Amino acid sequence: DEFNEEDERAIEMYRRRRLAEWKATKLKNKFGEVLEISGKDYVQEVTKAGEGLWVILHLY
Amino acid sequence: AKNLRDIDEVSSLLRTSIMSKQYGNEVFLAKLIAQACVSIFPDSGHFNVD
Amino acid sequence: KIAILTCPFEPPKPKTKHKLDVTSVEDYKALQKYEKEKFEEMIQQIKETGANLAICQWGFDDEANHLLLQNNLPAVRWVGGPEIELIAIATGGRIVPRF
Amino acid sequence: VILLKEGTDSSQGIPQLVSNISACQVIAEAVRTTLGPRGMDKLIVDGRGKATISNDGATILKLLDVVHPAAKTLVDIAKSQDAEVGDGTTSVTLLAAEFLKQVKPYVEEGLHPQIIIRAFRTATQLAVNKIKEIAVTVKKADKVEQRKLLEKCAMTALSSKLISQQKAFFAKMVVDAVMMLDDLLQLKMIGIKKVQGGALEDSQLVAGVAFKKTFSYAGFEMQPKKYHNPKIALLNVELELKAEKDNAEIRVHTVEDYQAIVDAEWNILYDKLEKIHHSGAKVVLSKLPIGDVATQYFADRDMFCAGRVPEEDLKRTMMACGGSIQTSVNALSADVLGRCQVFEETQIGGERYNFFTGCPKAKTCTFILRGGAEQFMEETERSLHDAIMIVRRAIKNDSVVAGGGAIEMELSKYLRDYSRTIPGKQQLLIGAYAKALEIIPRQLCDNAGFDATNILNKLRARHAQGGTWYGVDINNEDIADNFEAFVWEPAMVRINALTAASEAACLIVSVDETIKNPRSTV
Repeated sequence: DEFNEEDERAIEMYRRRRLAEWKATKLKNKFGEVLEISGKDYVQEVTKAGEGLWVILHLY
Repeated sequence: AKNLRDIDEVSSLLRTSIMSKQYGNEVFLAKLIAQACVSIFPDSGHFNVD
Repeated sequence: KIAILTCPFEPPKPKTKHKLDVTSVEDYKALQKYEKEKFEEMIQQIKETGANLAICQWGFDDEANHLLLQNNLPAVRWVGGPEIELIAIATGGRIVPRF
Repeated sequence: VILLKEGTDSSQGIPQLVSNISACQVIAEAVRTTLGPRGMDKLIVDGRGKATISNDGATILKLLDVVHPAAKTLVDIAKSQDAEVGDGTTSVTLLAAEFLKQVKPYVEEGLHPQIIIRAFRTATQLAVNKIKEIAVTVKKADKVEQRKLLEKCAMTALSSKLISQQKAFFAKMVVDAVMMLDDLLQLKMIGIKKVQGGALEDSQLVAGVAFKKTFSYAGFEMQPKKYHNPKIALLNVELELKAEKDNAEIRVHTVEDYQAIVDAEWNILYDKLEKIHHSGAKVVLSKLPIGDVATQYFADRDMFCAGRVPEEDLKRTMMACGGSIQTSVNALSADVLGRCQVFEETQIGGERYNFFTGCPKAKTCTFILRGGAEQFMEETERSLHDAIMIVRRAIKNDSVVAGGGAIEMELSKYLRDYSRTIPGKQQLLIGAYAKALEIIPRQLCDNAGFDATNILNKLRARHAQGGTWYGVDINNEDIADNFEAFVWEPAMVRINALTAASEAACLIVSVDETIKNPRSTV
């Protein structure tokens, strides 16, 4: 229900870009459990938490 | 063209394409190109510009 | 007479992602015993070594606060780093990293 | 229908090249006074307010930007010379500019790029051969004379740069600084610590290696700040409570296992500490942070620890001290360990610099220069870099040429007297080349506000048939054999100068027309 002709040049190229996108996005799925670190280390994650990664710093 | 293998023949031939550039020096580039191409050509059955 | 600590008064957690599997009410009582004995052994260690004053860099919990109180051993907590460093310098003692 | 896309244009023929020559002269005059011992300095201001001040012409040309093709050629040639030599960039840019100026009127009458290009190239070739043939050298191979002439060439470099009261002082300083280096002549093993306060004369040379003490947590100031023969271990390992490989997971079932695991982590830490301590080293350095527990342990064990050290610092540490970088401690032995006779955390102008000297091996140095301005210290450091470059090039080929404009007049005279046998328009154009070859001493004289015409006349008369090596002094304002004044600079600078000059001349004279896109890509 999507195929009329396949030029195999830009469309295989589309598979290539799509698979690169998929590997890039699924290589980052490492989280999913909110964690309880201690205040002793606190300086080490307020600053040494990775650049380019958002940190939702919840306090309660 | 006889062989496409000897160095002096390469100089004499390709210099003709070379006059379109660098009117003030010819033989130097001829030496460079002839040495490089004679080194690189397998001389048997095939070639790629790459 | 003072001892200088850089650690809180609480069952520490390791730096690695740790998962303690609990499947029995016996493990529940084991956890309860573990926390209570940890607090009491911390108190025994500190009060036993022969000091009167305690100082905590990163604070600690009110349970250990009352344990220090009714043990009649004065203590302080939540002090800046170089402040503690100069305190140890002046008193001539040593900052013990852990119990 | 328009043949080409709307918005474009093009200038052609004589008008185009005339505009290009004009641009060349406009950009050239912007540095008309920089070179020379009496040089007069310029400033630039950027939109960030980071005003920059320099008198070295190439850097100046980078500080400025154009959109003209010829001026872009000039600035890129300045880049090339600076990366090649690093001195006289003013001289090369200027000289090409007046060649183009001197040839400007020749386009209005019958003359073609062919003859002028051939004349330029052949004259450049002959003059480069002259450079090679009459370049002066020690030809002595003894280290005393070698060192002496290195310092003389250094002060020659300073004979057009900013400072003039510390010429021999800094020349000997840098010559020794490089003589405590290997034959690799690596450009990463030269530490530079700009120090606030302190006189310009107070700039010094650390025989060992010093650097800045990075931030440390509590528990410091109990460590012994002095040792009479410490041993150094060069690490790249972390001494902080960390998970194993950031992906390890722990699955236990009772509190006893939990306690065992945490105490086991502590045991890993303390076992690394035991390995370090029992290894015998007295100091540890690394890129990696040192946990407060390790610092408290080493203070309790009277040992110095420091982490988060930049790589180049550690590289200098290995290259001078004689140790070896470690990523592991399990195989720590004597051969890995470094060794020095002096460690101290000294105070140099309100700062905390860690000093490690007493190392019998020394293949890197860390300059400690003193001053009161970030910009003036930066300019002095830039001149130091220039001196480093000049000596590093010259240290290979110990053949030089006298500065002070003597050699330029020598070559101008050679071209002139030889340009009487060559025929026709080639002869006339080569004579124009030679006449353009007569400005740099004139520009030096007019930089100091001197009657350059008279000075050039007298020096030409003296050069003709009364001896060579006659330069212009500025404190004496006269002409004499100033080669024996020892203002001597390398000759590969001259050869590269001629190469770039011929390149530029033949390039811009080859210009005929340019089409300009509507540049919608903005």
